[PDB]
Amino acid sequence: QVFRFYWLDAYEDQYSQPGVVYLFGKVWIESADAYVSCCVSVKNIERTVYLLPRENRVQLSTGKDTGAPVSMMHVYQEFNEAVAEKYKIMKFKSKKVDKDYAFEIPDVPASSEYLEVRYSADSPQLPQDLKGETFSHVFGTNTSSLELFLLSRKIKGPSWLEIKSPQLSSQPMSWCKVEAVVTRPDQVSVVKDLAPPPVVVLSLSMKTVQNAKTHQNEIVAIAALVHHTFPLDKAPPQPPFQTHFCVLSKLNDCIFPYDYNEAVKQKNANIEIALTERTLLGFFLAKIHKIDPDVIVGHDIYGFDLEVLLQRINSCKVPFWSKIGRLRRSVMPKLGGRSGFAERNAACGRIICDIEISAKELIRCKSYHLSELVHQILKAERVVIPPENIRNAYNDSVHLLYMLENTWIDAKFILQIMCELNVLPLALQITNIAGNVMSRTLMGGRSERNEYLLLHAFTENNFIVPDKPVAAYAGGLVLEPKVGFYDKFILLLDFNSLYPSIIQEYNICFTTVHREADEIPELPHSDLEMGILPREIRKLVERRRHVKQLMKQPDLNPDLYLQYDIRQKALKLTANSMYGCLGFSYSRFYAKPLAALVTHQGREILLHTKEMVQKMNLEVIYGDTDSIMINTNCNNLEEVFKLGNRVKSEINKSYKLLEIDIDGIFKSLLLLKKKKYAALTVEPTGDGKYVTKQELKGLDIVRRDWCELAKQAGNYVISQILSDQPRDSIVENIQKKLTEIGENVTNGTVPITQYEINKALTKDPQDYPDKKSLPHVHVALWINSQGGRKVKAGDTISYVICQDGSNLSASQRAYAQEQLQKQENLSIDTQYYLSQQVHPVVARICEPIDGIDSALIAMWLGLDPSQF
DNA sequence: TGTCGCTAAGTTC
DNA sequence: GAACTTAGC
Ligand SMILES: Nc1nc2c(ncn2[C@H]2C[C@H](O)[C@@H](COP(=O)(O)OP(=O)(O)OP(=O)(O)O)O2)c(=O)[nH]1
Ligand SMILES: [Mg+2]
Repeated sequence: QVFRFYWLDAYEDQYSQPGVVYLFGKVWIESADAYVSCCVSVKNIERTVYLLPRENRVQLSTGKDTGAPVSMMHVYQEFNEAVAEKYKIMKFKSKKVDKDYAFEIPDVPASSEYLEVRYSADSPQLPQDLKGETFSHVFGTNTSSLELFLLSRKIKGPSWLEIKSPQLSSQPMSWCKVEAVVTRPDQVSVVKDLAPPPVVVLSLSMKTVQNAKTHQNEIVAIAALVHHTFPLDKAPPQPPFQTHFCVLSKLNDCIFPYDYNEAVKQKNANIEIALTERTLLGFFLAKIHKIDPDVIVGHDIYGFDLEVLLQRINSCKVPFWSKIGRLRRSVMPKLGGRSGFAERNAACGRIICDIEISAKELIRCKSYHLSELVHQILKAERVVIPPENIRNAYNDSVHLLYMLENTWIDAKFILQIMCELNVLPLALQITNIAGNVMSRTLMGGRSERNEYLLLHAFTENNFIVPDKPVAAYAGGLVLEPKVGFYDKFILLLDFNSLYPSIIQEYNICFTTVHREADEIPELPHSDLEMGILPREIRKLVERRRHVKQLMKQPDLNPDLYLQYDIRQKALKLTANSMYGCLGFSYSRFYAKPLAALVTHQGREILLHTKEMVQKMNLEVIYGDTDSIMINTNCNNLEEVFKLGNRVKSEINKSYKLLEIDIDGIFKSLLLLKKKKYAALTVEPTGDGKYVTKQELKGLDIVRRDWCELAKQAGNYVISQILSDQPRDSIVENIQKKLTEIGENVTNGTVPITQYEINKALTKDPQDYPDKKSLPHVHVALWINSQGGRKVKAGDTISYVICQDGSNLSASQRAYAQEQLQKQENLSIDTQYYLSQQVHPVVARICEPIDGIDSALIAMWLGLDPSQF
């Protein structure tokens, strides 16, 4: 009778069906010897509300306190007579529950005997401010059904659940192959120590042509690659994809080149030719249903792909839209809106993976378009079909098949990108650590995960969580740096996860810090037992430490090393975000005083570490909120390491948990300003041998707002300034290279691609206030003006400053590379590139190096030294 | 409908 | 002296 299934996604509707939460997942079947999708609809998820008894009777807040004691019986009478009749509440169940409270609300006793009252969801809902003559507050009024079913039953992320006495549904309700009905939340439990099962992953790529007359989008080709056993606890499978399906729709106006039949016949029989977008979308929905994917993945799928598909279904009215999800409905969710919540609910029960958001979360790249990601991760070359060609692609069957194959190659690229970053296993692991639903975790953002993590930590520990909600404080300290160049060995010491360590050491928790509703609250007493937040932060720190130690294992494959690095970075970001959510003003657990205390202790620890290092009779040169750089004044490497170990031990002697480590050793240092330096890191190899690797932190060469010309010039200049050659030869080499680049630029030898300057928008092009035409925004608008895929917010736009005789300010002349390559009346701005893009970079780089000053650089570059 | 924190150099108007 | 952006912790 028991029914055991592994759950992935949960969907709820707080209005359509009240007190009903759906759990989608996989279940084992011996007949097919396979896992099949199923949906269990936990019904009768009774709403719960906790009423806080008062200390003494109050005459409806009019006569103030009267001194009459109030007990649980009086509270029950009051709720049964007045509140129940007033709010049209028929049946309710009451009990006394002793719970503790520590959150941002006044006059709520720390540990009190609340009266819990449960009533059916369908009945009306109490109001948040409801106050009677016997109680002063009601908690949990608006707690969503899904949240109650998750926290109460202790489910934390995808896992195996056991159901007692399942009931077959009277009529079909979901599109899955197995349906169960749970009549109460108490019949569902979680089973531990089992292997996660394989899932079905479908990567989709759609090529669309924008309608000329109607100024809208009409899909023309859709390809997808599906794997039926994509694991979630082992390495990605090779080959990544098992099978695929392609569909192509002839344009409403254009016609096939009298050879489409023969071309398709000689190519393959796995491609579906659709006469319209209606048939194409129907075929896509049928294939999705038959495959029943569990993770649909793509690029900008939340933003532009799923929304386009749903809108096209609505416009052409393709029947049975609900198949694009898992549930059965008739009223599509309203489109538009901010983010992709509407698009997410439009395919409920099917996790959605936008590789763009995952890549943003994990890796850092200059641009996030598909081409840049492909060139940066898989190290390939991605062919981009011009938007004009696609409309003209349906003129030769060869080019039609080429377009279809390009879509297929994009799909394969997306799947490989997903595999390499280990998006799915990492997402599942983070979801299990936090406790939220996987579909939300894969959508980015850290506030949700931290909120759910603390929610679990406090629910399992007998606390009452706060109701969902309907420069600020002193932060890090950066030491004043002694700018300049250093040739001896500079030792960089750093602290290990300084903020989580501070939280652990000083018991900075929710249940210990006696706040008072912008001062810094006093530190908690040591004798107090560990709180709720420190325990979770320590668990996360321990997981990160274990991953690091595993990385320390010698003879590890480079790819596995990259995977471990990504996982460790994700865990560090999760700990940092757990700290940060204490400062978010729009957070369930906003605790600004706690974040202020954490930052204040960090500043204190940094200042004390600096004091100790200085008292040790050495020289300090820099530090950013947890790190310190020391001037060794030595040359032998062994002495450097011995001094580092000595100082590390001396510093660590004063902290119970905090750890200081040798962040690095530098052979040559170039410290320009705060948060800007370059150095030659020294990695030992054995027998006293030490290899060198050039590391730049903060320079203008490592930012996407400078031309590649300036990037290469600064790279060479820094390479010289850091080497061991004598100063005179370094200066002469710099002069020769600068003259060479000047001659090349003046003669136009430099290629076009080295001129682009990239900037990322924050809002949409229109929403930007018309404050002049700040280059990127200007160029952005042009891209939107032309008939191509739009450039929405959070997109990298590349522009090149050119000349057209406009005689305007240099900023206003920003243009697009395609425009310049197309227009015959525009040309590159040589003086701009050699004056405001290269010279400032080299001048900042060579500021403390004797022998070079701004005038000399300007002269050597070929610029006129008049205005310099 | 949610969108981790603060700090700081650098460009533009 | 304010905005905007992109690095750094
Ligand atoms: N809220 C928030 N705080 C951060 C973030 N990044 C860094 N911090 C803060 C908290 C960290 O404890 C502190 C120092 O960070 P580090 O870069 O030195 O990393 P960490 O010390 O955790 O590890 P490490 O041993 O130095 O490699 O800066 C972040 O992304 N968000
Ligand atoms: Mg650190």
